[PDB]
Amino acid sequence: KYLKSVLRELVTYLLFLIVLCILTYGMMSSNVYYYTRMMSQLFLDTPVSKTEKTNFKTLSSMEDFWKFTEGSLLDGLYWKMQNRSFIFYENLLLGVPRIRQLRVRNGSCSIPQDLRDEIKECYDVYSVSSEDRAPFGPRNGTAWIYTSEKDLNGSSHWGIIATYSGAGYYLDLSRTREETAAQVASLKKNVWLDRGTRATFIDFSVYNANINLFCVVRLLVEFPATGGVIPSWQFQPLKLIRYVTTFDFFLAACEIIFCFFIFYYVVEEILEIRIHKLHYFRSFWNCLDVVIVVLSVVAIGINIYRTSNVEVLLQFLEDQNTFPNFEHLAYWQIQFNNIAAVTVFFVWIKLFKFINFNRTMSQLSTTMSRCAKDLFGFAIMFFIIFLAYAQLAYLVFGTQVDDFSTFQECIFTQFRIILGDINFAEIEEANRVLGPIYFTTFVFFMFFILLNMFAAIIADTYSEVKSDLAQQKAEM
Amino acid sequence: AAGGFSTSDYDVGWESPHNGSGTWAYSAPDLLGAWSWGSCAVYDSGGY
Repeated sequence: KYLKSVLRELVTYLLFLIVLCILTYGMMSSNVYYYTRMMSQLFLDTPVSKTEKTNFKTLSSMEDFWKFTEGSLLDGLYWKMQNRSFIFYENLLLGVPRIRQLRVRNGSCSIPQDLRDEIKECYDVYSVSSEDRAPFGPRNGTAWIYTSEKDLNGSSHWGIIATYSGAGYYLDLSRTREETAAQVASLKKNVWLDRGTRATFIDFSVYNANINLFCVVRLLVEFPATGGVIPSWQFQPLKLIRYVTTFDFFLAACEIIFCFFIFYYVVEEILEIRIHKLHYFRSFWNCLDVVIVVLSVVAIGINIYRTSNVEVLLQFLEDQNTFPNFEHLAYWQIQFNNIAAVTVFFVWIKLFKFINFNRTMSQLSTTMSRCAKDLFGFAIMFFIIFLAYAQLAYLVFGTQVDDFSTFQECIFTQFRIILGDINFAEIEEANRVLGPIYFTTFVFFMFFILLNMFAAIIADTYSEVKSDLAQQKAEM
Repeated sequence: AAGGFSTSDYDVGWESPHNGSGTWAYSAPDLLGAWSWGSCAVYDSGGY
């Protein structure tokens, strides 16, 4: 037979692998990644000023951030209008930024009693219980009064440094570059990030009105209790405007087909394990299918839930007079990126599950390394002939064609002729003999004798692979 | 750079509905016969 047990399961597995590959390929954001890289280059590599040498990646003092906010950060981001937000007139930032400072409360530690005559107090690391809540210095408004974590749309994250919650002083930027610079100068003059601070952060959004990509950019700085601070930045490309045109329709159709295939596979594999041999886990073939189905279902559900609501972007675009709570959206985007990495791992697992015909993994390298040798040997003859013809054309048609003018251009001309972009108007006109002869001989020796030798080599390689497999695998 | 769609009535010129309905009424879409599917938008049979 081998038509229902050896021609369907393998074909279905191959189709599932193809669908997974298509779904993975339809998840690479090129423009968003380029925009994030450009923003990081204009921000992370931005120094303090023209004469200062304090960059985002070189945080060494409490005045590095203050000097950075007025300078290159005001040139690559706070560019004047033609006060809009467009440095090269093409990077349109979305909304306005916001600043937060999770500082240690006044008296966040204790001094020794034996040395109480000289030691006053200390400050601990950033944490939920180590975040200031009362005023810190002159607090006219919210510039030095910490906002509640629940009341300021903040929560613990537990990043690379500590679990900085939403507690801490909060402030909002302005709608003008000059006003933002003035506010930054006012905050730097006063005690905003004092010695009793533990962490700082800033959150902005980028729209780039020419490109449909609204992302968030969050910079952070961990001020350790042992002096100094370490800054960093992170870009979250979270968007929910995917449904645009025929490409979006194709992506949605592929997603629906993948969901239907997963449902069909679950239906087909949920009957032969219930009314049949159960508890099969260490079989390398029964647990793998169940794990793959469960992982696919979980990933599909997580992806669907990540885009449950799309009203955040619409609300931000309708009213852009403040900084929206984009931290939750950035966290969701980070979780989506982690899910995408997990889906790449699941695609690798599916490829492994497509290896049910094993033992053909490393016993054939000796033949591939011989086919490579044959191809390398062929490439020498092909290139010798090609350069001989190119030199002939360059010497004969050198001064009268505008196509065989320079030697570096004759090669491209012959390549285009090979691909089928022949002109043949000047070639015959520039020389009625040795013009047609060159073209005719070139075509005959490049499409009938030398291009058919490339195929014969691979034909022989395939035939010998088939022969040696059908010999050794079917002999012992 | 696109948003929602208008659905209300407006008088001669633009919005100033004085007596009843705007002289430029909405003319709600027909039950069947629409969806032109534009360059990068999808419309219906409704409109002024």
